[PDB]
Amino acid sequence: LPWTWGKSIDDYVPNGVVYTDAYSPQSNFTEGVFIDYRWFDKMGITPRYEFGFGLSYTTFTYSNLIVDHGRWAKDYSSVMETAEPFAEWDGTNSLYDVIFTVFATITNTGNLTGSEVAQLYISIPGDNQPVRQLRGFDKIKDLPVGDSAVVTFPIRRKDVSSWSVVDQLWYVPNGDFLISVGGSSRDLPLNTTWTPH
Amino acid sequence: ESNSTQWPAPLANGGKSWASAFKKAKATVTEMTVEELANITSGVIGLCSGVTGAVTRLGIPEFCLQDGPIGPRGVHGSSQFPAGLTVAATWDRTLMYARARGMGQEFHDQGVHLALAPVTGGPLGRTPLNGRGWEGTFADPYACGEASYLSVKGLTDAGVATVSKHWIAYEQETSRNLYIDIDGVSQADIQLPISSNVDDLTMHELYMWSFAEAVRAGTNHIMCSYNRINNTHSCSNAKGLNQLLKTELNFQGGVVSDWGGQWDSVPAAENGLDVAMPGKGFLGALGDFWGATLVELINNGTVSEDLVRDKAVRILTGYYYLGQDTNPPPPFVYNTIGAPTLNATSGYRNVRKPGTAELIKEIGSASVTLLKNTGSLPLKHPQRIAVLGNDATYNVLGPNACGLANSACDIDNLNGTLTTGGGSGSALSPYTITPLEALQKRAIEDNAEIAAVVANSNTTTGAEDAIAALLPDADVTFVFLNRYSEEGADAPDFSLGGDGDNLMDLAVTYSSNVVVVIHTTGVVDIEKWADNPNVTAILVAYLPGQEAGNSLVPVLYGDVAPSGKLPWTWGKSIDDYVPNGVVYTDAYSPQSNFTEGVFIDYRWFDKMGITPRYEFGFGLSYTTFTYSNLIVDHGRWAKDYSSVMETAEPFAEWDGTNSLYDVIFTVFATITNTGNLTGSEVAQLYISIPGDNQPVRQLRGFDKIKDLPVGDSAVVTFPIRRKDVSSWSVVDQLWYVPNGDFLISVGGSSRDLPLNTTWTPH
Amino acid sequence: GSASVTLLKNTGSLPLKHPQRIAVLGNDATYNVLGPNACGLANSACDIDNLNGTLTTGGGSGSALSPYTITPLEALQKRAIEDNAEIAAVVANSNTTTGAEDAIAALLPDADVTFVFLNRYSEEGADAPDFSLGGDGDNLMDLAVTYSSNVVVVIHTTGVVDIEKWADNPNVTAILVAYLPGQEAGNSLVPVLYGDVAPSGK
Ligand SMILES: *[C@@H]1O[C@H](CO)[C@@H](O[C@@H]2O[C@H](CO)[C@@H](O[C@@H]3O[C@H](CO[C@H]4O[C@H](CO)[C@@H](O)[C@H](O[C@H]5O[C@H](CO)[C@@H](O)[C@H](O)[C@@H]5O)[C@@H]4O)[C@@H](O)[C@H](O[C@@H]4O[C@H](CO)[C@@H](O)[C@H](O)[C@@H]4O[C@H]4O[C@H](CO)[C@@H](O)[C@H](O)[C@@H]4O)[C@@H]3O)[C@H](O)[C@H]2NC(C)=O)[C@H](O)[C@H]1NC(C)=O
Ligand SMILES: *[C@@H]1O[C@H](CO)[C@@H](O[C@@H]2O[C@H](CO)[C@@H](O[C@H]3O[C@H](CO)[C@@H](O)[C@H](O[C@H]4O[C@H](CO)[C@@H](O)[C@H](O)[C@@H]4O[C@H]4O[C@H](CO)[C@@H](O)[C@H](O)[C@@H]4O[C@H]4O[C@H](CO)[C@@H](O)[C@H](O)[C@@H]4O)[C@@H]3O)[C@H](O)[C@H]2NC(C)=O)[C@H](O)[C@H]1NC(C)=O
Ligand SMILES: *[C@@H]1O[C@H](CO)[C@@H](O[C@@H]2O[C@H](CO)[C@@H](O[C@@H]3O[C@H](CO)[C@@H](O)[C@H](O)[C@@H]3O)[C@H](O)[C@H]2NC(C)=O)[C@H](O)[C@H]1NC(C)=O
Ligand SMILES: *[C@@H]1O[C@H](CO)[C@@H](O[C@@H]2O[C@H](CO)[C@@H](O)[C@H](O)[C@H]2NC(C)=O)[C@H](O)[C@H]1NC(C)=O
Ligand SMILES: *[C@@H]1O[C@H](CO)[C@@H](O)[C@H](O)[C@H]1NC(C)=O
Ligand SMILES: *[C@@H]1O[C@H](CO)[C@@H](O)[C@H](O)[C@H]1NC(C)=O
Ligand SMILES: *[C@@H]1O[C@H](CO)[C@@H](O)[C@H](O)[C@H]1NC(C)=O
Ligand SMILES: *[C@@H]1O[C@H](CO)[C@@H](O)[C@H](O)[C@H]1NC(C)=O
Ligand SMILES: *[C@@H]1O[C@H](CO)[C@@H](O)[C@H](O)[C@H]1NC(C)=O
Repeated sequence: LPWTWGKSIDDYVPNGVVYTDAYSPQSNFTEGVFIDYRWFDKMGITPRYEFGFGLSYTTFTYSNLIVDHGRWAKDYSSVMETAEPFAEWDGTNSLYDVIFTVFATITNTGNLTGSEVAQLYISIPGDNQPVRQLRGFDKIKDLPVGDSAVVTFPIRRKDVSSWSVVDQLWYVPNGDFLISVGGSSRDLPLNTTWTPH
Repeated sequence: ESNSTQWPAPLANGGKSWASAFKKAKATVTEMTVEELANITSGVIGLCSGVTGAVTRLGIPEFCLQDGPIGPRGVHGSSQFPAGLTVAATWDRTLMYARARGMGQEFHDQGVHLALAPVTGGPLGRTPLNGRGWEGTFADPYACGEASYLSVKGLTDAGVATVSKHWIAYEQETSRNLYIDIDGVSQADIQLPISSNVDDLTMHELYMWSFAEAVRAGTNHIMCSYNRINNTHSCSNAKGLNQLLKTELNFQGGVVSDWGGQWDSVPAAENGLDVAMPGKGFLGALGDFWGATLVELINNGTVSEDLVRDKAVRILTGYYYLGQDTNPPPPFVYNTIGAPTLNATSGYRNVRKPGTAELIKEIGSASVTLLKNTGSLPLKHPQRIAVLGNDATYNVLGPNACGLANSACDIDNLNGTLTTGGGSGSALSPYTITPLEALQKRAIEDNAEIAAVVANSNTTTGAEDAIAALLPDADVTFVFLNRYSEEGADAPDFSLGGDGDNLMDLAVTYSSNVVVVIHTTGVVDIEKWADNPNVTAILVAYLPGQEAGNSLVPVLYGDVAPSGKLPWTWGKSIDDYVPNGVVYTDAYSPQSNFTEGVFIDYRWFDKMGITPRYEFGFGLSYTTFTYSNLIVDHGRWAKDYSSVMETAEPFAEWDGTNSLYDVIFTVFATITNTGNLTGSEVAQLYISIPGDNQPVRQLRGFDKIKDLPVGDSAVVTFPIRRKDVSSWSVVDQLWYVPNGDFLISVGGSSRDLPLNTTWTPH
Repeated sequence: GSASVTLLKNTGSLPLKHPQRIAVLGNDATYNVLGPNACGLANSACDIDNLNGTLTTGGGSGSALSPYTITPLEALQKRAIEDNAEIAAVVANSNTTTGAEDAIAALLPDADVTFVFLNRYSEEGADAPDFSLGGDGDNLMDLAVTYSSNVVVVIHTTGVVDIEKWADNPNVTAILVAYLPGQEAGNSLVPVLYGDVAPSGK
């Protein structure tokens, strides 16, 4: 699923569609960033089918979560560049530089061949922050029974940053970032903590 | 102090894309003891062609270095891909890449860390008799360059490090004289390797060109060749490895020796070599100049320890850049060395994926090149079909009977369809789809009869009579010819293999609708029959791999129009090519003077005013194309962003920001399908660079339009880089855009160029 | 062909499932090297030692010309390709061809199944001298049982042949006689071997 499948419309962001005859109709986005699955996770509401859920005819076991801070790369391959300001900028630098890469292993532990969409989520620390934000996916094609495959998630500086309203720039916040990996937004067998400074 | 070399070994720094991998490599190498440094830089015994020693204390595994440039060799459960020669003839960049990507998938899945592939301009094509010219692509620096870029890129994209080969001016097999020292008798006591004697302009403009592109694509490694250059071994040639390769091309990777390519311990260590292969493999018989000897050399002070650290850094950069530490390949399972050199069992693995057979077929259909057609092709629905030649059917001993290198069958054996050549760049085959099978299938769809004479027509009782009785009533007769050649020898002449001469003689005697198909490693002699009124069509299908019949037959019957074109020149005689193409001598120090300069293949033919039978870039379709509206857009330029790695090639126009590979203008032309059938067309662009002793024209563009319908038009486009319009100044030692009038030409071949215009720089 | 091919021995190797490495022995598995009709208007003018391919009919006035032959090798390969398998045939004379014996010895040990195709041509105007197999049939069987323990034998023949040396060898897991199947030799046989249709002839 590319969105959350709730049991009721009443479980989603309130005032999702406003109905008025008023001359100047208003939709206040007071939920903030909390739409779709991050509304359900923050409010402790259980969906019927969660964001990133879908079954196969086999099952996959996740193992061996690795955070490799030496697997970094300059962003050179974008067709055009933004000018988004960020605190860590030193003139030779970018928000879209990959600053580390994370890996994990999946094993086909059921009884048929299958493909698996592995997903990565991150809890970025701060005030009123989502429980989990998706920051990676990798679809393994046609994994035979018993075989394993490594799954790969490049993490950009932007992927681990927050917007500072006061300073008007992106920044990587201080605190503990949880990195979760698994088969859906609520099926996350692997987790680990990254602490920057 | 002890500065023995004129050109010092520059330290690796990671360059552009490998920065983080370099940092890891350097970090690991800093921890290594002298013993460990010598372990990773020298080969050990194993199942693969070559194996680096482990560094077991730091968790660095052995690396499997495995042949070859059509995919993993000596391995079951894989596909037999078409040879480089065959993708070249497609002139299709998409196929060039996809071929290499699929080879890469099968390499990785077999457990290979380093593929001994591709062939990226050594041999390039100085002699059309080169036994392993087939392993390369075009006999042209520009097109070989583009093909090499894409072949490397496809391999590295699959996670397998490339060892692009063979650096450099490795232009004949004869007297290559790999180093052997066994039972007292050293090769050093018999004959040194052939010395390619190459002037500085030729080295830059012809031979280095393709290797520059391989370096830019991110080839992780380079193999130094068997020949000598100016009487110095390529593998310990400091001008070659340290300055040309490592300084000027700014090559950040490892130089690996060819097997027996290293002839000494200390000069190799000082002059650019990074890995000794095979080391302890092959009984130590191919020399073993490092290992414990390199520990001894470092400890007693004759070889710099920091020098050897840089070698180990270069080896590991690829390991870390391609993610082989965190996504390691699975174990390699097959004994590809062979008993009695290595006694060891083989396991089994199947790595053939859906889509790979179909890709190989399509490379075949896109490359098969129509050379002659008087109107016999395409076939309609012929009812009585005759076939001639053992090439139409299976090897009578089985497709893999000739062994791990496709070279151990007896001299007269009927080897069947020549789907690949002989030597280290061959591979096994899960089956062969023979031309006869594919022809018969189609015959049965038309309710027709088909019969093949596939024996040896000279030595098999009744074979001549059988041919005499068969051919007269056939509506068409197909003769399948081949010409096997191999690594370690050059072809003596252009003569067809086996009974090919006699098959043709008989075919034209008894039939008036003879269609010739040639599976071959190179140009052959069909002068006796190509102008025979009974030969109604001729094609060359090169080395099509396992899907030989099913790639061919759809073209013969007109399901797809042929669109392949020759990647080298087809001369009427061997005497028409560059002279002294292969030197035969018993002299202790054999010499090959490259006095022809840049003038090889079509550039020789053009310069000397010799007309080939079929020119470079020639191939017929079942329709015709008309060229129009030549445009040169000096407004359409672009900075070069998209290379994986960067060279340090000096050039006069350098301003601190720009590059040799920026596109400075783009050229366009329009083709119109001007016949009665849909057809694809390879458009080609040639430039006459002004100057003294300059080629008449040099290929600088190609663009293949696919399936252009009758009466429709397409725009064909040709980006031109600064390098594409430059020359090497020997005096100033840099590239520059010369002054004068440049002729830019566009058309369907090197000698069919309806569009021309002039560009004058300032 | 599919209604006539007669299963004489089965130790449990047949029907085949999806074998991944397949070896094939015998010139009978492929074409007449001079063409299906090379032996003339009565299928009897080929040289005594000529490799006549699949014996699809007998010699003499009872013969007939053939528009093609669907060889056993062609049909087996088609099915091997459907199973993503590999397949190799040694189809030369195993006694007189250089390296043929060594190719067989190197191929067979790793094969999941080894098919041996044998024949025995006979003709109008002479009786067979004995039950012995034609061409190199005896030698093919000696080599096959030496190097493989899953040998499936298929016999194309005009009559009874002598298989006493190998009929009770447990390396021979199945024996079938296919008589003279005419033009559709291979495509009648393979569906029986792979169990799309149970053998039914007697
Ligand atoms: C195998 O052997 C061949 C044959 O020996 C090797 O070729 C030689 O490579 C050398 C470099 O490695 C080349 O050296 C340069 O020579 C320049 C002068 O060249 C002329 O002089 C000689 C006179 O005897 C002559 O051979 C040349 O003739 C050839 O070229 C012309 C022009 O195309 C042709 O018409 C002829 O038919 C011949 O083909 C020339 O006429 C020389 O100026 C150059 O300059 C130096 O460069 C070095 C390195 O950077 C530097 O240390 C020096 O300071 C100097 O550069 C300075 O001057 C320039 C401006 O003038 C400036 O830009 C710099 O910054 C700096 O201030 C260099 O010495 C040699 O010509 C070449 N020979 C031939 C015949 O090709 C080949 O490399 C060998 N291969 C291997 C793998 O070992
Ligand atoms: C089916 O597939 C089979 C393989 O699976 C094919 O069989 C192979 O076929 C090739 C040729 O098609 C055949 O090639 C070699 O045959 C003999 C084998 O021992 C060699 O003589 C040949 O090599 C010489 O000749 C070449 C051309 O003349 C030459 O390029 C090569 O370098 C070599 O010449 C040197 O040797 C001579 C000394 O006797 C000198 O006169 C000559 O000048 C050269 O000298 C150099 O090297 C010498 C070292 O020996 C040295 O003394 C001297 O100083 C100098 O440095 C040729 O390659 C294979 O052998 C054959 N394989 C087998 C197993 O038989 C088969 O053809 C195919 N079928 C069909 C129908 O095509
Ligand atoms: C120098 O290189 C040699 C050859 O690579 C090293 O020896 C080899 O060390 C490897 C470990 O890296 C051994 O392989 C291992 O075998 C075990 C089972 O015993 C298996 O569980 C592992 O997965 C791995 O495959 C190998 O046996 C051994 N080979 C030989 C011939 O001794 C040597 O250690 C290296 N020296 C240094 C100082 O690093
Ligand atoms: C292939 O067929 C030919 C005939 O077309 C066979 O040759 C004949 O064999 C008989 C014995 O059965 C001889 O008495 C004849 O004289 C042979 N005829 C000729 C013209 O030589 C041949 O034996 C067959 N090949 C094989 C391998 O069995
Ligand atoms: C939206 O926000 C403003 C204050 O920013 C508030 O006064 C207003 O009543 C809100 N409108 C609705 C429809 O909730
Ligand atoms: C150093 O050791 C090597 C090989 O053991 C030897 O060839 C060389 O001569 C030695 N150097 C000295 C100074 O002994
Ligand atoms: C062409 O074929 C006919 C028989 O079809 C033959 O008589 C004639 O001599 C042949 N011509 C040449 C030049 O081969
Ligand atoms: C190669 O060139 C030199 C001159 O540079 C010449 O003297 C030598 O004899 C040439 N070699 C041959 C084999 O002609
Ligand atoms: C059966 O085959 C095996 C090899 O697979 C061989 O060792 C054995 O001798 C053979 N036995 C007979 C009785 O032929």
